[PDB]
Amino acid sequence: RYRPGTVALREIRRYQKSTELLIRKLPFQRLVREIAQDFKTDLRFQSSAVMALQEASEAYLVALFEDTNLCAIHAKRVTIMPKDIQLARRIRGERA
Amino acid sequence: HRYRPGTVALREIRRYQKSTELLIRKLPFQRLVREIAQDFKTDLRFQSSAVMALQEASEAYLVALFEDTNLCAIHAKRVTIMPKDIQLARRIRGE
Amino acid sequence: RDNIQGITKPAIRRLARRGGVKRISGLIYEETRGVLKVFLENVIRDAVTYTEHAKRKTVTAMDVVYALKRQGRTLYGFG
Amino acid sequence: RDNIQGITKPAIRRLARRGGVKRISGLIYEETRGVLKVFLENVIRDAVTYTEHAKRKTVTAMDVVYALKRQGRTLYGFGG
Amino acid sequence: KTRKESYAIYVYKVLKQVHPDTGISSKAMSIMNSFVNDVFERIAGEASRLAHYNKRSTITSREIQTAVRLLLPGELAKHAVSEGTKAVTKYTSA
Amino acid sequence: KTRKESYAIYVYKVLKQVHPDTGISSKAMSIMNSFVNDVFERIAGEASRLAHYNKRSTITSREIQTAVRLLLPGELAKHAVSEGTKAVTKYTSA
Amino acid sequence: RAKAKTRSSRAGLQFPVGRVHRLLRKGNYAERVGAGAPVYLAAVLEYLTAEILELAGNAARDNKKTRIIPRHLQLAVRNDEELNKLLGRVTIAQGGVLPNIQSVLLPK
Amino acid sequence: GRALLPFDNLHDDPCLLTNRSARIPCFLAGDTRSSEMPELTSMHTLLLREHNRLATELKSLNPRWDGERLYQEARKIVGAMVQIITYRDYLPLVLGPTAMRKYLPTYRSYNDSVDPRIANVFTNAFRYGHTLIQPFMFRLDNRYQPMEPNPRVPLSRVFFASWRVVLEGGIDPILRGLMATPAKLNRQNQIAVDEIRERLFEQVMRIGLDLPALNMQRSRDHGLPGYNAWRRFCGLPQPETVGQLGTVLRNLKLARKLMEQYGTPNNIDIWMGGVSEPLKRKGRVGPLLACIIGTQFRKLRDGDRFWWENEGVFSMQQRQALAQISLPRIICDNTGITTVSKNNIFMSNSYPRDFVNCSTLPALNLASWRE
Amino acid sequence: DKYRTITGMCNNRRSPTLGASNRAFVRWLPAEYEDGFSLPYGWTPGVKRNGFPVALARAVSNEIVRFPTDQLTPDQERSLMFMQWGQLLDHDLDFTPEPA
DNA sequence: TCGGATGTATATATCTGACACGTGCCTGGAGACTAGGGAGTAATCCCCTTGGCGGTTAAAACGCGGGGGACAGCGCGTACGTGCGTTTAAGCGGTGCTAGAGCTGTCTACGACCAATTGAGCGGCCTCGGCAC
DNA sequence: GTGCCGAGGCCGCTCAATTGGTCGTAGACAGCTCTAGCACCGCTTAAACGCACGTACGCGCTGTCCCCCGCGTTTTAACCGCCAAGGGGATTACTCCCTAGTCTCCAGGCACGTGTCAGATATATACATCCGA
Ligand code: HEM
Ligand SMILES: *[C@@H]1O[C@H](CO)[C@@H](O)[C@H](O)[C@H]1NC(C)=O
Repeated sequence: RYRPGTVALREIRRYQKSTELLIRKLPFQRLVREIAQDFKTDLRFQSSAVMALQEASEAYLVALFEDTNLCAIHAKRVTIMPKDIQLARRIRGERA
Repeated sequence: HRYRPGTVALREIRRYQKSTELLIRKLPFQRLVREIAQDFKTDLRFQSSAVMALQEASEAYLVALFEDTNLCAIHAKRVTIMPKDIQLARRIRGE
Repeated sequence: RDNIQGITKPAIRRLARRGGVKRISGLIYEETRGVLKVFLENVIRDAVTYTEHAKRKTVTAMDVVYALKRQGRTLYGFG
Repeated sequence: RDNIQGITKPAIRRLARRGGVKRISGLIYEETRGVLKVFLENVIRDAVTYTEHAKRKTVTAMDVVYALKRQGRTLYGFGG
Repeated sequence: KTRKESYAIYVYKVLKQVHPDTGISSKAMSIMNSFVNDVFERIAGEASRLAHYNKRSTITSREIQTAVRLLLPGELAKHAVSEGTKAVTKYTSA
Repeated sequence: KTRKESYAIYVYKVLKQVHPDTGISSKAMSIMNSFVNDVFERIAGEASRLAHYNKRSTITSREIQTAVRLLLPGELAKHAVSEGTKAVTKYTSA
Repeated sequence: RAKAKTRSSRAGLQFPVGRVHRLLRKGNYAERVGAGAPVYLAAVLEYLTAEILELAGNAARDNKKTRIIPRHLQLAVRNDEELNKLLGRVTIAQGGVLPNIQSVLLPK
Repeated sequence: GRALLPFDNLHDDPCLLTNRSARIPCFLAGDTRSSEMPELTSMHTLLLREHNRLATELKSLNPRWDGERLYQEARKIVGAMVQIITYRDYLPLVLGPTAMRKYLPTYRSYNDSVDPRIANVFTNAFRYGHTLIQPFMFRLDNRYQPMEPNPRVPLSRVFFASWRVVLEGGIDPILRGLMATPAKLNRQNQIAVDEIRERLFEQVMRIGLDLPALNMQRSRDHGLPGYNAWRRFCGLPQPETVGQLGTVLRNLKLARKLMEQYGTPNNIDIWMGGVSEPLKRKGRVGPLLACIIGTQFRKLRDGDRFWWENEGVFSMQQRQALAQISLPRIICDNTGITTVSKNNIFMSNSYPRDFVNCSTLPALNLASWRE
Repeated sequence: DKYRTITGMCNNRRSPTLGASNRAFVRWLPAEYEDGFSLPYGWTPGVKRNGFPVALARAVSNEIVRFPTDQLTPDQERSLMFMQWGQLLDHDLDFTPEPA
């Protein structure tokens, strides 16, 4: 058995070295179609459009999680909490 | 008679959020602007409107930064703002 | 259709691990899903507006690229 | 000329008070002075570049407004 | 002296239409002029980009409408769009 | 089956100048082409704004030089300026 | 020759359609400018100006003043969510800040 | 060959008393006041015809459904159409863009913590329409020209007169007159016409009635507060003296008359204060009436679970099909009319400046209703 | 819950009677009466409201609302469509029954 | 838990400076007319997007155990807010000088605009090895 | 170790760059004005600058407990490979409104000058609030 925090560090090292997408493609495409259904009906999506949306979303989420980690470390903690995400979004000017 | 600590601070907070004047003296800021610009060009003249615009922009930027710093300090279950809060706010903002 | 749940907990965990996060609380998955939904809604609305102006029924990659660029999120590699 | 000390401690305290800060540490003032100096250096460098391109010798308000717009801090009130 | 065009009289006319018994200072007038110029520049630039994207070389009311919908947020945009139509149709009637 | 101009051959020529024994993939080519287009658009737009500010109808070498100085950060900008100047000088010689 | 009447009067506006058309033509925006674009732009600008001026006048009346100052404009802009979003990255001179204090700092 | 409203049987008919020779009792509908003038009867008949045509089309599209399902579906579509037309065309022209944006923001979802009941003050604050009544009724022929006999009819002779719609060419001339006649602009010195003020129900009643006086009397009977209380309720400043009242109303003579009548702004009736305030920009009501009406309609929209924009109520394709509906399209698709006004029918009142041949406008696509 | 009820009841789960028919109105402000309970102002002669005599409604409409008909100004942006749809919507919304 | 001290919003003069008009004029917007290239409709063409099926298996779910951060409580000691007295240049005026920003006039040379020419680059076609298994 | 699909090198055109005049306007000079930026001095005096107290807050030091991580098993749907239709992006041509370009006139909107009335500034007052007993 491995003590907690070792497998997490191994995963951090592994996922920071690879470039592959971390979200399954079909569920993300389904979510994108569901969201776009509101603005217009009977819409067609190119594969490149869905790929670009996925890449942009993943990059945005990774940057947000980096800022959230900084916020959590500031409060003398290791565990990410929703208040850290809210503070990062408020400071960046998204929810302000 | 003596007010307990934090009362005059709140009174000043309420007073300075109702006014619209400039909180930095004009002559020291003008001298600082001229000294800073001296490093780029020699014998440079400044319009009064340019110095006023610089002062307004600097004051607005500092007020926004202090608001973000206060938010950061409150997040850490504290009341006193510290340079770590300023650094964290600047890092998050992208500066 | 509740496809917003398609973004699973391991996927969010992987995204956080890529960002350097060591420990994750169990109450942040909903927040991440909401943030992702908001971002996708904004970008897709802009892309659909761009498509509608061009009198088309297909959302091309160029429309998404323009929508991302107009929000200060320029994306390289798709045109 | 050490004019960075012209931004006195009461002035920084007032600026913090306008921002809603109740208690201020003693080391805040130096960091605030450094941040202000960096911001002023950037804006003034851009304004001086704009002035030099025009073959002038006076930094007008239009140059400062254009520099602020370039940095993403559009200012209303001076020029257009 | 060289004349300086500005959105001074028009803002005052709009203010008199809205608030018949209220004046406006010089600094507020300058702020209003800067705001009008900024919004004009933003909308015109968005319309130009839209025209360039579709390989067209003419700015029409459709480009302005799409730029307004893209820039102005929420209900504002909708109202603005209506106003735009409410003008153009009238301009066609005369 | 239509012509689609791109900065593909020139990027390959520059790469062969820099790394004669290193290849480049298609995704990297697309990224490089997008980067070139973005930088060109940025510099041209800044030069156009500079020309409009000074009531000038012509984009010259001075406008491009000032735009490069304003946009590119740090010593990079300086180096770029040098290159451009040299090119212009050469183009004047022949 | 028929008596000249301005285009703004034809469209029932207060902003100048002709000046906007000239600015669009001389602004190096596109090779050609349609006849309906200036009317649309003038209508949008007039609507936005009327909205912000109405809000500022309401604030000034609530402040027992009969003249508009930049403080009133700042209050009108910041108190409206849509206008605040539109002018999120804009600094208004002599505007001040919106009065608020965090609930943590208030005494119990 | 087009359907009309069914007749009604009552113990006493104050509506047959207008014409003893015709012997034509007026109609029955969802409201007992549907025969005040031929215009209201024409509107109710048009709505009934639209419901019948929609039911016929739905039955033709889907024959498996029973009659009850057909009736319920037609009723649902008619209600959604009425809500769409109202909240998309009428209220923006009443409140004005600023008031509409302030009191009616974008719809989000149904809220169960808001009150959908009608406030008591709304039964008076909504009487502003009493200031938009033209003194005469206009009927036009197929060419929008004055149709004979009686191209213009006094309003004192058209009250409770159903015989003027069954025996006078139907409802098409009435609709043409409604669609191609400017309304009455409300001015401070011109509040309401004398036809409704001195010759209201002259034939039916022994003596005429005073509509504004009835409005004030009903406001007093309901025990509604004064002008100042409602001004303070909406956040507007409260006048106290003659000068303050004149400043608020932007008029001195009318303020002097009000002061000489009541003596204090707190005693001013709600209706008079609402209709005496200067109109908003591109609006038809004062700030107080706009506040009350916007609040009431926002409460109605938020608290309605069957709102057409609410999820589950309609499908996305059904919502797209419904979003293209318009009043001129319905007025063309349910009667013999052949020329209607442009979009925003409430604004177009000049022929033929803004009238279309109504052969190019889209129809209501019901292809998404297949089971 | 599939279809609306004619009487309008049960629309709100917390209070089915909310928004139904034949129910009392909603008072956004407390009602005012001369006796304070149920007597509308003007019923009893000699009463003074807010320290002032109660003005007669008929006179108020007589010398203020009245105006010469020949000076009627038509609306250049509205039509009878406005008033007709307003009356129809009001007839949809509310109705106060009164004793015969 | 009622009374003293202080801070502050408010009502009443008082002078002032800047804002809303008034007037002159000049140049940029409107009225016409002509000419040509942008694009709005139609008519194909094929391509690439959606839908469906089947087998594999890799990732998502779920339950259990434990140990390690999160949060609460408790000294403590120190440093920052609050007055209070003592320097100190900031702001306000008035004055004087000249640096350079703006305007006028002329001229000249340089970029847009024509046309004929030809070759640079794009598309389609093979072809072999760098690399993901 | 191993094949294979992707990056790399070759032909055929054809649609832009290039060479070669023309010209008319944008910009680069020189002159001259006069506005405003710089500098200098004297006086208040409001601001800043030290100094001492002590009180509340930042900061370590236990304690526990519950929640998140790690692992094993059954379960689910992503994913790859393949087929068949057909909606609808891309091209083409063919004009036809629609808009650019030019005189000519005027009025709309600039600048310049003025007087009066919102508004900032004393001053006493009546609240509104805070720390204490
Ligand atoms: C056009 C001619 C109209 C006439 C002749 C008329 C007449 C009347 C009469 C006699 C009553 C009952 C007693 C009274 O309120 O005086 C009434 C009720 C009412 N009317 Fe009008 N009406 C007209 C139009 C309108 C319009 C256009 C509106 C609103 C847009 C309106 C709003 C109301 C309301 C809210 C009531 C309810 C009063 C109550 O229930 O006590 N009316 N109308
Ligand atoms: C419903 O309305 C209440 C009262 O205005 C409000 O507090 C609440 O947030 C609303 N709820 C939703 C879900 O909009």
